Amino acid sequence: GLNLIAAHSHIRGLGVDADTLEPRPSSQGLVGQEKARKAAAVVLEMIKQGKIAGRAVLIAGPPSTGKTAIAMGMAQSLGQDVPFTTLAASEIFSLEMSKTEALTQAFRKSIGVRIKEESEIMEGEVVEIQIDRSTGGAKQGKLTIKTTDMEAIYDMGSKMIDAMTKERVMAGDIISIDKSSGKITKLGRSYARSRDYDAMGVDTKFLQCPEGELQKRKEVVHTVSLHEIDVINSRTQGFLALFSGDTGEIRSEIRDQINTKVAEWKEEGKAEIVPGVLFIDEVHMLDIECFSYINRALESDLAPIVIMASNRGVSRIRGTDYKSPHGLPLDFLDRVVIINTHPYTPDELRQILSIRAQEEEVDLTPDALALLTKIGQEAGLRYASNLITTSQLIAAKRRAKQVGVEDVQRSFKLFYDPARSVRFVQESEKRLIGNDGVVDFSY
Amino acid sequence: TNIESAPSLAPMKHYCDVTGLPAPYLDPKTRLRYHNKEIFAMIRNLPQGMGEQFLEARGAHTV
Ligand SMILES: Nc1ncnc2c1ncn2[C@@H]1O[C@H](COP(=O)(O)OP(=O)(O)O)[C@@H](O)[C@H]1O
Repeated sequence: GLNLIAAHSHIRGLGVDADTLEPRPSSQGLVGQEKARKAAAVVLEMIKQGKIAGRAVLIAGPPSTGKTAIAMGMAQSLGQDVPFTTLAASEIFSLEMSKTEALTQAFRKSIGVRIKEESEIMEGEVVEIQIDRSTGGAKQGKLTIKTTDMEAIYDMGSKMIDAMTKERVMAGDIISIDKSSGKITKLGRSYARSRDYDAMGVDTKFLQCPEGELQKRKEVVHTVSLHEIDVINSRTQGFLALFSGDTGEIRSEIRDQINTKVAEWKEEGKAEIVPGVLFIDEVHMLDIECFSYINRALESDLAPIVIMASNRGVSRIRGTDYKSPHGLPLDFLDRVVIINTHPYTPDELRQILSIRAQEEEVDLTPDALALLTKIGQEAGLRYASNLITTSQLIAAKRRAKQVGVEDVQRSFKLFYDPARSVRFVQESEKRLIGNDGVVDFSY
Repeated sequence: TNIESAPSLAPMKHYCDVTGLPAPYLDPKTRLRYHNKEIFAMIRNLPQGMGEQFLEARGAHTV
């Protein structure tokens, strides 16, 4: 489909025993990281429980240690029931809005208003439409519709006859009508009438006739974020800015009104509030102004849980000239509990490579899997994982049905790991442009 | 004067000719009004003369 195979495609969840929060040694595509997966599951539990507001969790550990994978596993194990917002910290440096506004909108996106509503929908196959159009138009008309269980005839009001003519509704068409709006969606063409559709090309699909009553109440459960309500109220087509962007800085008094109204809907029982998650990937790309805003944004009642990942050691905080762990100021780190990811053992690399060789359509011979495991220890999990794809493509060039050591050796030879890449750089320093701008082009 | 009433101009509500419950549906074949598919199932397999009796209970007829 339109989803291709990607680095996290094998992550199907968090892989944790829901009855105990005990991490299974592997399941759902996660291998090892047990203590981190347990902690992320305790966070997952209190996300679903909703009662706790505005806690920040940092996931800290070396690169390629499963920090994003654990974040993806939580998103896959929350699903649609909870808003999940993913933010690269690079994203808030907008030219449309100040970074605290962008960071506000991200917090607003992570709280859902859940609104439960009903409508009568009428659905069936058009048996015939008569419209007289009596110079003039839309004067009078009759509609016959059937399911497999019933047939009925309707006199149409004139603004419904406009809708029918607007949708060019025809005998044999399977339609739904939402009654209160009066919109008509043509779900398809009935197969029994296929002969009538002489203008439709042979690529046209057909459907069986609907089933049950012509009319029923269908309940829709909308969830709309606080950010969407904020943007809707900004201007006469405010929602149109939810797509194009081009929201301004939304005025604070609009948000404060909306918070009061959402508290009314909660107290009136018309809506539920559904606290989500904001995941800030590589949070160290934020600067000292951002962290100061976050500190008090987390103290709001309508704050999500915030989950964060950092590669960084003791490192220079952006927008200042001093260093702190993770590159995060200690005053912010005071508000944050930290989950650590550790490096993988060779058998865990073997398992992750196996899983990655299941998600990609690749057969590894046992010696090729052993060699990729050895390469994974020497050159890192990510590089050996990129040799999997390379080896399959080389094997297919030699038309092999399974990837052999020869294909992995060709991969290792053709594509350098980071360490050999650095060593190549440390040897080529006269041909590569130095930090001084100096370079020699002669042989 | 003994001439003393006229029809209403309001639109009348629709009730099932069988069970008297409210009727969203009018059957185009027999012109009986019916509540649901269960009553439509009996209407379409009525004994041949019975359809005109359900109409006649509301003074309607085919002729
Ligand atoms: N415990 C694990 N189980 C399964 N796959 C993993 C695990 N850890 C890492 N991976 C995969 O290996 C790659 C690197 O891990 P990633 O989570 O991106 O590390 P980081 O986020 O720290 O850079 C990704 O494709 C990820 O899906």
